[PDB]
Amino acid sequence: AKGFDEQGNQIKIATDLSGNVYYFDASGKMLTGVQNIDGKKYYFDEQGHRRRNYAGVFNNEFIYFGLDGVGQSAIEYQFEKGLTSQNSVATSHNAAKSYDTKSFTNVDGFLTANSWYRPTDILRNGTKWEPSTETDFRPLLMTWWPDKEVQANYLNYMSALGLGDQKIYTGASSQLDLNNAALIVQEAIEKKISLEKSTKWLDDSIKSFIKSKRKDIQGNLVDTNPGWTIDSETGSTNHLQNGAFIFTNSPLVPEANAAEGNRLINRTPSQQTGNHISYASQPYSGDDWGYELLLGNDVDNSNPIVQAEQLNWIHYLMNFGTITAPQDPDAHLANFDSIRIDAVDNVDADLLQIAGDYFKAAYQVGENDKNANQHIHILQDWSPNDVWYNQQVNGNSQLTMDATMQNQLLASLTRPITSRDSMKSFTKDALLVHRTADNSYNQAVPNYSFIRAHDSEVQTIIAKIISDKHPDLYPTVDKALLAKDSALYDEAFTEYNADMQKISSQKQYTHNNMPSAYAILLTNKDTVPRVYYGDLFTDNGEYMANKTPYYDAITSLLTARTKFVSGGQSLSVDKNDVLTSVRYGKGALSATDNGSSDTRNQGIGVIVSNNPNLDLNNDKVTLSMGISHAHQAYRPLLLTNSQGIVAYATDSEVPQNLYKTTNDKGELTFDASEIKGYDTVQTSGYLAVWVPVGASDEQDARTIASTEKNNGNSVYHSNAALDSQLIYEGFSNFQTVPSKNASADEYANVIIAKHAADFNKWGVTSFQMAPQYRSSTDGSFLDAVDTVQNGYAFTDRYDLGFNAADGSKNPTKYGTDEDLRNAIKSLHAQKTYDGSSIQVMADFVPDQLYNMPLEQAVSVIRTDKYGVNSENPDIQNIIYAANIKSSGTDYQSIYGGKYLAELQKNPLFKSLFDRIQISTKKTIDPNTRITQWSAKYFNGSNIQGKGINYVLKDWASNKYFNVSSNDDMYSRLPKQLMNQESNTGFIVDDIGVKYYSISGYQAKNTFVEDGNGEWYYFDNDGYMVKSTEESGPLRTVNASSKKYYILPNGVEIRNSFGQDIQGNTYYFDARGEMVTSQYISDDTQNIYYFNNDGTMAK
Ligand SMILES: OC[C@H]1O[C@@](CO)(O[C@H]2O[C@H](CO)[C@@H](O)[C@H](O)[C@H]2O)[C@@H](O)[C@@H]1O
Ligand SMILES: [Ca+2]
Repeated sequence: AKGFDEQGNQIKIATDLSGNVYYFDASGKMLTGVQNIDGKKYYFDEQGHRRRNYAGVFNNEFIYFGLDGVGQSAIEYQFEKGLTSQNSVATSHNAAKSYDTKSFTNVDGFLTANSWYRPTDILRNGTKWEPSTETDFRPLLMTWWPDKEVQANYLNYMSALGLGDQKIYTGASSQLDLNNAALIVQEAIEKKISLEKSTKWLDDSIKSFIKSKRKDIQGNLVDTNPGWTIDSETGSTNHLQNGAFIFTNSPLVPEANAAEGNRLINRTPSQQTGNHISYASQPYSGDDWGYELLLGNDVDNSNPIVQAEQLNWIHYLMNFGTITAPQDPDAHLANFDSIRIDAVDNVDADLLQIAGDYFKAAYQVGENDKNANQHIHILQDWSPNDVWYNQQVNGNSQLTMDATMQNQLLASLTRPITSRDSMKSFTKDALLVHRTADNSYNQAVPNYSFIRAHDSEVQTIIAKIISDKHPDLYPTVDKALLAKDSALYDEAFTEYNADMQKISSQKQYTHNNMPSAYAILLTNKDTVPRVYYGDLFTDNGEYMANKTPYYDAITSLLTARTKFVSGGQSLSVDKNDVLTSVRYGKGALSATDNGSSDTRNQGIGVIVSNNPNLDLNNDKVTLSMGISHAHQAYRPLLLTNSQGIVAYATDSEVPQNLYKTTNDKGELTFDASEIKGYDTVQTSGYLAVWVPVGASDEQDARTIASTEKNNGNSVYHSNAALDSQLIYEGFSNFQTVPSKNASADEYANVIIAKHAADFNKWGVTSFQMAPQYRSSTDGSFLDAVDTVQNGYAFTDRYDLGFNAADGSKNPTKYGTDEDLRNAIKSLHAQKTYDGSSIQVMADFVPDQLYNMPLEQAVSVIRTDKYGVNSENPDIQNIIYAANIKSSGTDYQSIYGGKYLAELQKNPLFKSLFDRIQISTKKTIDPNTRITQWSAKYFNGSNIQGKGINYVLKDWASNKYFNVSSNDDMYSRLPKQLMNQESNTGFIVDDIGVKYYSISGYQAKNTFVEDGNGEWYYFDNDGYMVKSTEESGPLRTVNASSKKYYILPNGVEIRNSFGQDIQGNTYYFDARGEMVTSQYISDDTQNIYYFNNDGTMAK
């Protein structure tokens, strides 16, 4: 393949479309082998290509062709020969006062880049060496660095702050110059310190140096110290916070090691046993979407001491009043009643049983409906299989969510017209509870159903808006949940709120048909509905301060549910796709049922279409109420017209003409004159609700719980009593956060108390409050940004808003502990239809803790959210300074495990404590108290961006510095810092080459990278490994089965092809290791295959 130029076809510096560099001799023949061009040697393979990073003997010359494609003599040493002493006049002075904990700021003995130490003397005001006081600490990085590049970067950085030599240093620069320039930098530092009377400025500029960034040869900002930033913590992205560590044991860090057979990750309901078990049958799915590492620092709920602490916590919540306000004689009225188990799919399912046991023990919930229905818990179980795990395995100790209902309501009603399912879908088979002919009790699986929630169908709508406005910063919805700038939310919200006010056909972001959905939800049989604050009030702004467009319609339904909704049910959808849901009224379970005395004035009927151009065209819609409703007058509760939805609240508000009367089969019959298609803010399609005329004020459709003893597996039973319950989720993420000096009546828990009667009027029986735990403000996630401190991101699980130490009121987002106790008392003081108090639900959040105050050394592996090793070589059981230890002066320390001694002694709890837990196969363990959270109680954590090499360590010895131990497994301090002889560099010897780190220690059994960039290895004897003629270049070095290619000068080549003296070719990856049974892509798009042997294919 000759090479011709455009102007003329000459060959005598030729290129190719791939980049391959041919050079043809005079007259057009390509050359191969070793060639000399302009006094440089260049290697051309047998294909003709000029090649870079290629090593081999050619004509009895070992030549390494570098990135240039230019030969270097492998025999000649490529390192600087000579040592350099690290002892100077000042090292006697800068040496540590003492070589122990008292003179070094440290992490479990280990050191980090932000370690400060106490020298024996201070250069006071840069002019006189004085003995250092106790407080005369200086940053380690002022006098010591882990290698020359960091020292160099440090020198230039300090100089750029006016504290230095205005000239440029690099790892190329000499060891002795860097040391002398450091001293000049030290004078300037110390003069600044005398002037300011402070080192905060210095701490600030050392901290900011570490994370500093740099322009490079390419011209883009890199990290100046990659090993000390998140940049170095690379692995899988599949975790909400872009990475995750698993804590693992290691002899270097004895106190962070967990016991044997703890840290059982992924014990989700489906996989509690250790293996998936589909509990689901023919129509239903048995999938599990769970995973152990969700957010923040992951509590290990497979540890039995932790499990007991989870119990302890539930007891504390259920007795929060009596515990926190003993002097108060009404303390017993300020206790939580129920729990919401949170992130069920992200914790050991053993907790679901721990909790079920507790309520059987404390409140005897197992004996009947009356007791069971007095404490209604709910699971946050998203996975399809959990519904059936809950039933078969877990009794029904907590209520499962009906997600088939939620998704159907969303797909058939809320979507835009393009995306929307048919109303027929409501009669389908995959639905959890068949309602076409629901005519029994105690058959359905007990469940709560809802449409939206603080998280579900809210925070993701907001995040989509942020992402669509700033794709460059946040390109997905999951990544937008990490947005922290209050400006970004305000902006998104003015859009969100504006969209909600728009007609349905122009609703670009927010849900359609919300009242229509709520009409079906609130009139459905066999479920406990949950209402989201944000469907009555706006998701943002002040608590209960602004109504949505749906408030009238939804509140109308909510009160109407109280009066009319009872009895059997039937759903239909006529030829026109118009849904008709009917409740027959109490005492009547079918359309052919004559009923009781209660039936006549009860039993609602609902009409829903989802088609904005519904044109009946001589067809009729029919509401078959019962034969128990024949010849009966009916009147509307809700109706849609072009202005919106009308809500009639009494018989007398209805104009007489709108009344209409059933025929003899109890059928209502609607014309095209009545039902048509619409497009408003609140309805695309039609909506109507009809109630029977003549109901009384006394009338209440609900039913009292049975006292009869239940000998069943399930705690709850889907019947009339249970359908009489309703849950109201009483909060939003984006409620405005009462500012520091907010007046007392902004706080949501005060507002709650005021409006207590309103919730009772709506039929609320279980008030689901927000989590009450004081929030982090670190913005590591949505829940923890300061403009939404919702309480799912906390450090102290026992602190629900206590006053400060000085006795100043110091609230949470929602109010003080006082204000909470009162909120509970107000709700408790309200009494529902059966005379009993409105329940108050605690958010039980066992999964994680955010934002802990103290560091601890731990061993880590880089993984994804499921726990799967991301297989980063440099993050395999390494040591990390993790923020993972609680203060030990927090409320955890007071109340942690406090009641376990008390609870064991109780006879009623014997079952609970004696119970063998499924995943642990051991019982719960209440004999240890948890007053300080430590790393040993955590499965792992999200990546904290400290850096891999944040924990300091000597490259030559390859051990970690440790100031608290003298054990050999750690390196002792740098010889310079303890005023001993210390030299650094490569030193050639009659036997071979040794190397001493900047710390003064000998390289033994390690790889070492030169300042020039070449790697070298040092054997057990402390000598460089180097191939000889007797021993070829292809070599194992460390009993690892890993072959490297080491030239005669000791250079261990990387990202490079190497040769046998025989003629075979091998490729050595980024880590210098030989490649085997694989294809290699070249920069110029050439492909090479390497066999299992490691040889290149041909
Ligand atoms: O919020 C994101 C994600 O987490 C889930 C897990 O069930 O929500 C629960 O757990 C989170 C951390 O505790 C909280 O943000 C959230 O408020 C809580 O409901 C999912 O609902 C959600 O997809
Ligand atoms: Ca977990």
